[PDB]
Amino acid sequence: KMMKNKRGGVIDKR
Amino acid sequence: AKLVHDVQKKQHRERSQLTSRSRYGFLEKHKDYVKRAQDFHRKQSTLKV
Amino acid sequence: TMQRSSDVNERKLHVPMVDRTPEDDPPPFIVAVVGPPGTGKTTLIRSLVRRMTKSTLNDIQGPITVVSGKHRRLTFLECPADDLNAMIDIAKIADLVLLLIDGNFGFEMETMEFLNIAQHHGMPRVLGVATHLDLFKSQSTLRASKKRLKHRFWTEVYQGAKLFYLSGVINGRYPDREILNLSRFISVMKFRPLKWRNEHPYMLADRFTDLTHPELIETQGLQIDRKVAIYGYLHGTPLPSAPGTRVHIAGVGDFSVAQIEKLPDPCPTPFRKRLDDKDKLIY
Amino acid sequence: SSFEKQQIEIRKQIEQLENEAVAEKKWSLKGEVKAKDRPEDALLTEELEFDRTAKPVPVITSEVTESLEDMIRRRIQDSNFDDLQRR
Amino acid sequence: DLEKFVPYFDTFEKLAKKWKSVDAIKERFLTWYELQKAKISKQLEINNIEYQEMTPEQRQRIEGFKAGSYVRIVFEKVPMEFVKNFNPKFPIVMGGLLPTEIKFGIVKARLRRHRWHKKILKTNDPLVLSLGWRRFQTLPIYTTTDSRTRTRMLKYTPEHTYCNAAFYGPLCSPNTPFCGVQIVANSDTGNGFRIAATGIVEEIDVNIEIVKKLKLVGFPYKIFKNTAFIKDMFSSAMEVARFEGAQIKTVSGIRGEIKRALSKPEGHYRAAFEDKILMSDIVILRSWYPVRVKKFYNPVTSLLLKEKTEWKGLRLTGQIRAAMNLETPSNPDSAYHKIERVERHFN
Amino acid sequence: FEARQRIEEKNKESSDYHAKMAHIVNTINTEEGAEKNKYERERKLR
Amino acid sequence: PFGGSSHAKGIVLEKLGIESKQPNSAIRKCVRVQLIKNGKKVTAFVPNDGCLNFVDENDEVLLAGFGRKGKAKGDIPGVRFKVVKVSGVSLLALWKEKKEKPR
Amino acid sequence: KEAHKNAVIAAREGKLAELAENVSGDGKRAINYQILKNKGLTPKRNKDNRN
Amino acid sequence: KYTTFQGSQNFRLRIVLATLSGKPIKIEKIRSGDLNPGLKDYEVSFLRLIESVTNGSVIEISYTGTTVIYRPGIIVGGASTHICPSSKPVGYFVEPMLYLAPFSKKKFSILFKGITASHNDAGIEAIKWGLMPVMEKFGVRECALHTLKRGSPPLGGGEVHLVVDSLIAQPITMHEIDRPIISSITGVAYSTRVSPSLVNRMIDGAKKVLKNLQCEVNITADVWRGENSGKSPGWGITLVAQSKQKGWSYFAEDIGDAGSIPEELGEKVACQLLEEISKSAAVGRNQLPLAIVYMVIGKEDIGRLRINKEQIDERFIILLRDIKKIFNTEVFLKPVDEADNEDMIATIKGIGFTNTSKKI
RNA sequence: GGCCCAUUCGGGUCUUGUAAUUGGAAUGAGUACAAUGUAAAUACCUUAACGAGGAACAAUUGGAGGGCAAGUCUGGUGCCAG
Ligand SMILES: Nc1nc2c(ncn2[C@@H]2O[C@H](COP(=O)(O)OP(=O)(O)OP(=O)(O)O)[C@@H](O)[C@H]2O)c(=O)[nH]1
Ligand SMILES: [Mg+2]
Repeated sequence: KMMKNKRGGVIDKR
Repeated sequence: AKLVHDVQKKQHRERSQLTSRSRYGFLEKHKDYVKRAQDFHRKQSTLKV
Repeated sequence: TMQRSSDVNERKLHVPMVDRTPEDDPPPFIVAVVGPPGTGKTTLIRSLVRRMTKSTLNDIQGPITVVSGKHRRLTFLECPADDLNAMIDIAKIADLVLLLIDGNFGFEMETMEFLNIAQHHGMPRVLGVATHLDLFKSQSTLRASKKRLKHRFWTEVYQGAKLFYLSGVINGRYPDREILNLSRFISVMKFRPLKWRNEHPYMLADRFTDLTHPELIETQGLQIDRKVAIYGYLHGTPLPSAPGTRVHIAGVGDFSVAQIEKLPDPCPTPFRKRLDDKDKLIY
Repeated sequence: SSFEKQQIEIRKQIEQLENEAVAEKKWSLKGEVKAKDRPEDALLTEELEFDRTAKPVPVITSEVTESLEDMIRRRIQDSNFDDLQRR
Repeated sequence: DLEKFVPYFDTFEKLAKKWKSVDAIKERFLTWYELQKAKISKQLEINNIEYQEMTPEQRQRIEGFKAGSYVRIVFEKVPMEFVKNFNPKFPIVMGGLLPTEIKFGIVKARLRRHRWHKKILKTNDPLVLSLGWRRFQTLPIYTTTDSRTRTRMLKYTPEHTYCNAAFYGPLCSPNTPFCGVQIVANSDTGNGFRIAATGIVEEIDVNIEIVKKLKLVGFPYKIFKNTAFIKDMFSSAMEVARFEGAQIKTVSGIRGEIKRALSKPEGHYRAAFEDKILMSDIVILRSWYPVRVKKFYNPVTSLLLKEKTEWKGLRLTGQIRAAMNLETPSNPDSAYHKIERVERHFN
Repeated sequence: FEARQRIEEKNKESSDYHAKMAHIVNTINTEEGAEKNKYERERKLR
Repeated sequence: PFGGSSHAKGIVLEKLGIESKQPNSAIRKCVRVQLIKNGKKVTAFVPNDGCLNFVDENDEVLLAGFGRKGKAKGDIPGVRFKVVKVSGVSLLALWKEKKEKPR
Repeated sequence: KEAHKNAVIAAREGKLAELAENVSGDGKRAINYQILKNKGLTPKRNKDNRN
Repeated sequence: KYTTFQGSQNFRLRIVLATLSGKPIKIEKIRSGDLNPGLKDYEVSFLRLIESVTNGSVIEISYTGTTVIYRPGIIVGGASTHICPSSKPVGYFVEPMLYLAPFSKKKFSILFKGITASHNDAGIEAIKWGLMPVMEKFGVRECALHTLKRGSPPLGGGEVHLVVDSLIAQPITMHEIDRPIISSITGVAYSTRVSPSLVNRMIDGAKKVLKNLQCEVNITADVWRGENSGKSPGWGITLVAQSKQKGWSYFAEDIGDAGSIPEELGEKVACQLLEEISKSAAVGRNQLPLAIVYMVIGKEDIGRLRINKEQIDERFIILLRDIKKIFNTEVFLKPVDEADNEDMIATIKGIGFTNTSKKI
């Protein structure tokens, strides 16, 4: 229900 | 009609029984269902009496 | 008559929206001559600039800006009558629309298409110009077609829109009395600010050149995207001097400003009273 | 030029989605799909959303047993019992 | 130096010796239409008087180039085809974008087939919107919002009213108007009217959530009073287990509910209905499958062609079918007939 | 599990929708029928 | 009713009842309009849900009296006006497509 | 099967060609009846009431 | 492509102004000379908060973790929550939400979970009584900071419900050509899990400083008892000078710690407030950054704000350099025609920014 | 079978209907040769020839009611109500 209406995203490559 | 177009109140036609399922004739819709159900209900009511 | 006074004082009100155009040196009003193919436009622009400048402009091309009053100067340009794309762009940037109508043939879907694109993009002041009044001997049927085209034009524009009947051509252009009071109608029209125009800095370019390098063209061999300078009066909001604002040039895409330097006025306005023949400039 | 490279890319994807647009629909993009109008076990991977008739029978976890039990503990130390009363 | 929100003070000893007294700051201690027009006129004259300042600050860098200031502008990376095919009959129309219009995403508009356009408009048929300065071909998808619950996908625009639509393009501000034209060439300008859709932009977003109804029809094969074994809308007991407890109904409005996956045939199940359904009925499970918008975007760029009409972009589905002679998909048991009821007589 | 979650989220949604629409219908009735009755109270004294 | 006149000009503030589920309900065809003459925010009807989507925001609307000829069913008595013109165009003509709304 | 397919394609193409050959004499897009008279969305009326 | 910044200073303001401007930024050299280099945990949680608030925005962090690529998106907001880490308080996260708050699709209702107050950060009543009225006169009407429970450092456990629900399109243009005559002075004195006498000792130190003016001093008190008190003891005091005729306010605040005196804290917050009143011209140095941020993101108009000589710091001018880097706007500091003070008037032409997310 | 009255039950009365086939007559708006008219011309008047079937040679405006779906939404004492 968090995932349903998002497109972006923090992309951690660390 | 007061604020209704003639192109707004059109006639939505009804569908038929499928061509595969054609030996169980006449796919019956809600008016045919209420003709079935209310007759069973009145015969059950006189049987209960 | 007090009920009449109230019921007319109700309609002097409008939505309060901002003007956002200056007081000191306003731009030239863009006039777009919109016609179906074959009737009017080029002869009409030639005739009006010959009235406003006393100087014929043979083979007009691109935007023409003349000074037509002590305060009002105005820019002509002609649509290519087959190009829906250029029709759309001048519908979005015009302030006055000289809508040519073949009086003999009737209305044409090119004009109705322009009226709908202008209506859905913030209708500018539309002045109808009915040409080809070489109908028949019957001045009766001329008056009948006059009334029919006038009412049908008033239905598509606001009621009260001026249809201007220009008769047949005498000697290459239109009769000078008719052109005189047509330009008199253009001389006062009270252009009101729209929304997209007053929220956007726009410009119709009147002069185009490529400031590229011919040695570099000869080097790389006709594959170089070349730097181009574009000249024109800028309308609308103040386009800022910062090099790097995005600009959509309608029909080539989005680019960005690399440098902008404003120039002295090439067709400036001069500093009961009339306007002088030394003062009717043309660019 | 850059316009011609862009035009080749645009005309390629115009061809790609135009035979997509005239191609046949998916099974899930038309109504009235039986068991045989769609792949075998097509719905197990698919996560369709639909209405359900009644609330299901509540599963009995440790949280609801402990909330039940201290309901009883409060009632039984406050001696609030809904018994019968002998006349 | 701004993660620290609380501003800088001195040390407490110096501050207490300073603020033993107070006296230095004791002097700090102790019609509607014409009204709106007067307010906005006062704002404009304030703007004018505080522009009356340093002249190159004003005329370059605090506002810059008001209106009617004749300018030249050097663009870079203008392609070869503009300068090659530059014909001055066609105008050169520049407009500066606002910060939203450099973006992309999904625009939700309400639009309408034009009252003079003859033919209806179909979802995923490309049309050329005129959205602000831009004109671009794109693929809209015309959505309804069935009594304000869903946003579900119609398959056509409605005949004489406004629907919604969603399309991937640049992101203009809300409440802007736009046109949309099917065709822009002159070889197929035909006889009829050209501009097809009109509307205003209601909302911008980066993701839309639109669904299309798929119904899973099944059939009954063993019917008792109030319960029936349903034959094939699933293929296996795992699928029925996935869909237990759902509400189904027949075409006669008799409601019901999936009770349990049957054991012996694989895709069969037991359902309990309101009353005794008949063998001639079709059970139905309305459920919602999501559909995506297509991120197809090409602008017109007709000032880059050698003729500047005859811009041919993506065609419509009818033109594709007539070009490669594909007959239109006709489901044969979808077309209507003239249903002639018998009389209904009971024992 | 998804049955119970979906049914409870649906009922919360519908019981908020009824509250919102009954609120705006009742404020439009109350604070504008006040003005309608005020105007007819100042039209019966004309 | 408005003060002096018969009709009155106004500014569309918001389409109230925009989430009401049942189409053509009296809450559905209900627009909050601030009058330009005297600044007050009143409420006016619209003919129907189908011509609700001609009025969007700050539209320079013209509004007149509603005039119930009797107690209807699903009414809200307590909205006295109706929209008659929008942006100088009569939206009954806009609803039957005789004209097109300019902007 | 291929005979029936090309038969219905020939019917569609004959219809589409007889639509798209219905142009005027000159390349002059004349306005038709509904853009001329501008009668949008009227009910069906009576020939009796016409006189 | 990306607007690149050097050093992890003004990090919140850079992420916020990139969100407002719609211009993609990079922040390079996040503390390169350090034994544990890169982003701190509160910074990463702030990027998570910006990801929750906005939509359509990608945030890229390098494999060494010492630079960021923030591509902003549409502010959409909605009802959410946020478990902030214990290294920073909730003032560090409810401070930037005031910038992005009235310019979203849906209305803001975010509640934060963590430490309420800290020494070098914004208190709850600091946020409320300083940085809400500047918004309420820059254009918003219905904004709220509900406190449901508060938490002293370190164990904390305090929950704070930011909810703004007046979505304006752009902030109005400020016109402040006056020094606001201070109408009164109020304050709050709070305590979590200590005796209810130290609060009175705080207000006694404060009123013995402020007693020598004939103006009206009034400090309310709140002890927090029970589950609404948090997991740690603490205490603090916030004094706010209030000018009612324009609605302005100037605040000062501090919390006490292990081994301090509430009389010291009352007199220290009082003298810090008096120094703010000295260096204050209609805005405090605390309320100044977002006030000028709203002035620049207003309409295409000239807005004027009278600011005095001492508010100009290196912090202020690095704010101005960074906002000019992000969307190219100069401020003109003109002087006033009186010389019994040093009040420049900052005039800004606001950019043409509008809340383009809202459904209409 | 149509119509008329009636709260009610019912009563009263009579060649009346049909996107039914079909027929030959009529002429106006129009299209228009003309003469006349008048300083010339428009205008009236007088006047040959072409001029009807969806007579598509295409009058509106307003109101009263229905009916339809494998459609949608809301309520709750099954199949109902809105
Ligand atoms: N008989 C007659 N001809 C006219 C009249 N007005 C314009 N024309 C003719 O129209 C012809 C086309 O000229 P324009 O209308 O100027 O052509 P345009 O405006 O450039 O438009 P395009 O033909 O598409 O290029 C010219 O040969 C003119 O003689 C008129 O009143 N009577
Ligand atoms: Mg020409």
